Amino acid sequence: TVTEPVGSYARAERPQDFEGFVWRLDNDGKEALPRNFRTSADALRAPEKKFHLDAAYVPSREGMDALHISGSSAFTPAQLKNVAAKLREKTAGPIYDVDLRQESHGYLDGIPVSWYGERDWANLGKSQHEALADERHRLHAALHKTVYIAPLGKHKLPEGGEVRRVQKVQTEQEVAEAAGMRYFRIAATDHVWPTPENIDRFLAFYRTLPQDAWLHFHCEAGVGRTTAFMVMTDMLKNPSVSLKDILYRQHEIGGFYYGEFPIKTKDKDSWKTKYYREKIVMIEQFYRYVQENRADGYQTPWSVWLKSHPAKA
Amino acid sequence: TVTEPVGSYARAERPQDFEGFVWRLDNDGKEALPRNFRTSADALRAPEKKFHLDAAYVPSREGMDALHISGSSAFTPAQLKNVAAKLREKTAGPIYDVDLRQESHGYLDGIPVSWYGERDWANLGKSQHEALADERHRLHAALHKTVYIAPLGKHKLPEGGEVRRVQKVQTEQEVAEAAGMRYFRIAATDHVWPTPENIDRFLAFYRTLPQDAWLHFHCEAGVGRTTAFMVMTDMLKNPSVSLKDILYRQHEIGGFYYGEFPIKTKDKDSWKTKYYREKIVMIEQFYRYVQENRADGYQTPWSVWLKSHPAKA
Repeated sequence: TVTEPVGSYARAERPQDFEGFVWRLDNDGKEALPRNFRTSADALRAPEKKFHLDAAYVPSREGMDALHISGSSAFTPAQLKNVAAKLREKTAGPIYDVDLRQESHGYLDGIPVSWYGERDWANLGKSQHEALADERHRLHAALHKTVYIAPLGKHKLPEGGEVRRVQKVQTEQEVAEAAGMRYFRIAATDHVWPTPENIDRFLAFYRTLPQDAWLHFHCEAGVGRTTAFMVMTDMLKNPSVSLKDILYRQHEIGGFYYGEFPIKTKDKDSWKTKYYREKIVMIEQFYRYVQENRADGYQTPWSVWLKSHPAKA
Repeated sequence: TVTEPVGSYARAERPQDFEGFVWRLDNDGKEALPRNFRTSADALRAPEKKFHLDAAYVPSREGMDALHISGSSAFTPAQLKNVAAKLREKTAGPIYDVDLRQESHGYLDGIPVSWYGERDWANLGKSQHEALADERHRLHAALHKTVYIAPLGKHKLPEGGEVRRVQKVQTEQEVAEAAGMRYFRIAATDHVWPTPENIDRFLAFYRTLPQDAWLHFHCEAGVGRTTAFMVMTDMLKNPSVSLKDILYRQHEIGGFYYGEFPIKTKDKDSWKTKYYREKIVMIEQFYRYVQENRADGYQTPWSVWLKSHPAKA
C-alpha cells in the first residue's frame, strides 16, 4: 500500500546523489564554548519571531531542575573540556556526550571535521554499523596524508580553509573520554526526524541510565537533532508536563521549536519544507507513545508501536 | 660540492609539502578559445609596461612566417577544436598539441580539471613515467564517483565550484586526438625552468618532426612554461636571430618576456623571485647551447652539455 510511512520520508531519497566530497570544518574553535550551548536549568528567553508563538505565555518549569540535560553544536576538543568542566559543577553523576551525528566525523590534528556531502547526507541510507565503519576508515586513511579542510560558504560549498598533512587522528569517542565524559553514539541523519531505530536505541539507552546521569546532546549545528532528543528526554522524564509546555520550554532555553508554525524556507531550501512538517507530526506521535506506554514500563518499543499506530500527514 | 646547480633549484623543494588536494577547474569554457592564444604569424604588439622594455624597438621578424608555432592556456574540448580548426587554416602539416603540464590533468564529463596541490606542485619530483601513472590512476578512479571541482579564488584555495557524479573520463591525449591533433607530453613543473630531462625529451622530439609540423604549446595559464618552449623552438629553428629579437618578439605576440626585468612580487609570492631569476639565466644558457651545438647537429644532448657548462647565478 504505502511505500514510506510518515516518519520515514528520508528513506525515499537516493544516497548516491549526496556522497561526501570534502572535510568540512565543524567549528573554528574561536569561542570557549560550542554554539547554541544551553542547559535545562537555564532561564527561559523570549521565543524567536519566526515561530509566531505567544511571547506572553509562561510555560511550566516543573521537572526542569531535575531534568539534567544540555545541548550544543559540534566542538573542538578544548571546547568540549570547557563543557565537561561546566557540567561537572551541576552534578556528581556520569556526564554523557550523546553524539547524534550520522555523518562521519572526527578530529584531524585536533580540528573537528566531518565528511560532508550535499545536505550533509554523506551517510544517508547506511546502517549505524556501516556509517561508523566508514568513519573509522576515513579518519584512519587521513593519517599522514594531505587533506583539505574548509568551512562551507556561499551555496553550501567550500570557501577558503586550509591544507595540511595530518599527524594525529581521533574519533569523537576518544575526545569525549579525554574530556572525562561517557560516550554514546546515535547515527541520526541531518535535517530529518530520527528513525525508529535511532529512537529505539535512545530509549533502550535511557532505560539504563542512573538517576543522576547528565546528558549532553549535540549534532552539527545543535538545533534540529539536538532539540529533538532533548524534547524526547523531557517528555520521558516529565510525562505529566503538557506537550505545549515541553515544546515552548525546550525552545525558550535556546533550542528549536517543535510545535506547529508557519514554515517558510528560502527557495533553494524548499526541499526542507516537508521534513519540517514531518517533524511536527512525529513529535506529536512520540508524545502519544510516551503517554500510552509509560504506565506499563514501555514493554513495547517505539518502532513496534509506531507501526501499529502510524502517523498521518 | 654543489647540491643543486642553477636550473635545478626546484629539486631542493620537498614534494611532500605540496601534495594535491582538489580537482581544480582549468577553464570555465565560457570563451570560444583558450586564454593567451597566439601564433607566430601574429603581428607584434606594444610590450607590457612591467617588463620596462623599449617600445620603440622593432624586433626582427626573420623566420617567424615559417616558425609555425602557437601557445595558449588550458582548454575545454570545444575550445581545443576551435584552436585546431584555426591552425588548420594556416598549415597542411601535422598539428601537435604539446602538453607541457607535469600536474595530473584531464577531463571529467568534458570539464578540464587538474589535481592541484599548493603552487600547483602535486607531481613535483616525479619522473614523467610516475607523473603520468598518477594521472591515469586518478582519472580512472574518478569514474562513477562523486567529485568536487572548483576554481581557485582567495588565497589560491577552492572557491565555489560544483559537485558531480562523473559519467565520463578522458585524458588530454584522447581530447587532442578527437580534435585532429597529434599529442606530445612534456611533464614540466609549473612556475620553474624546465628540467634537463624535459628539454632533452623536447629536443629529441623536435629533431624528427616533419618540416611542415605545427606546434601548439600550452600549460595551465599559457604564460611561463608555454613561452619558454616557444622561445626554445624559435631559437632552434632561427639560430641567426639575436637573443634580443627572439625574446622581444615572443613577448610581443602575447607571451612572457624572458629577458632581464625588474622582478616584483607580492609578499605571499616572494618564493617566485628566485625562480624568475633562474629562468632568465637559463634562457641565456639555452641560447648558448643552440649557438655552440648546431654546427654538428646537436650531437651532445642538452643535459650532458649543461653539466659540462653549468649556468651562473
